Amino acid sequence: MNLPTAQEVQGLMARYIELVDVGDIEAIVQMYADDATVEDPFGQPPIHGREQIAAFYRQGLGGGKVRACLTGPVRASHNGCGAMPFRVEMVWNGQPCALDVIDVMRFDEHGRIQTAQAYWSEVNLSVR
Amino acid sequence: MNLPTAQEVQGLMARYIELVDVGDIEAIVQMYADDATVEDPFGQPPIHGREQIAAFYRQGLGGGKVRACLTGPVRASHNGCGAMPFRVEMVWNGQPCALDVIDVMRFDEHGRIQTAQAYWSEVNLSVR
Repeated sequence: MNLPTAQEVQGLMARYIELVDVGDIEAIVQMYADDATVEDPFGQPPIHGREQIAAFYRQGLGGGKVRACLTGPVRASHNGCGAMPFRVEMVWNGQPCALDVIDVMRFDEHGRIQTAQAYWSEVNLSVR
Repeated sequence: MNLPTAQEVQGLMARYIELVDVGDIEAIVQMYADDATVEDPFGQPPIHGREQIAAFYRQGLGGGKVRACLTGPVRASHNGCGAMPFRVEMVWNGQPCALDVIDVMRFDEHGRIQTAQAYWSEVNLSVR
């Protein structure tokens, strides 16, 4: 793939959510370029590179029971970027929780994620 | 106000949508700092400053019948930023249209919008 088209960004972002939802860590890491950054939550310092990104996703998804689903359409650009709204379900002390998130991503000229920025704060959490 | 808190970002972003929805242009322009930028759609060159921003909103809302509403919660940060999903209804040739959008905004230390980035592409449009 080259720089993704708006159509392709929709596909890729949607794919990312599918991989979070099944909790496939190596497949998630494979979406990222070599030396990609992740800011999650946006406002924290970026993590760098596929090893740090893998560790991050292990700390998040290595329970195996997280679920994630789009809660509206991917909004894509013509310059290989997009933003999407989703909800993550997690169990955080035998208590179900939900977190509402918006990811902004920028893709490189090979279709890998170059930057990911996950917008959310503690009030987007619902312990329920 | 100072740099907005996550709570305050929610309020401000929500307010912005309310002002779009009633089509109040001077109130929208007053939310922006002096020398704020707007990228709408993200991928296009930024417009600069309160006069260009006013002209932009006039070209968008000076029919008076556009409507806008959040389609999920504002996701806020602890560094005066947030992102929100919304839908804009417009009539574009006597034909109702809807556009799905995600705005990312960064606020300054006075609570004014410093940058606004509106993520959307033509496939987020529905002529219906």
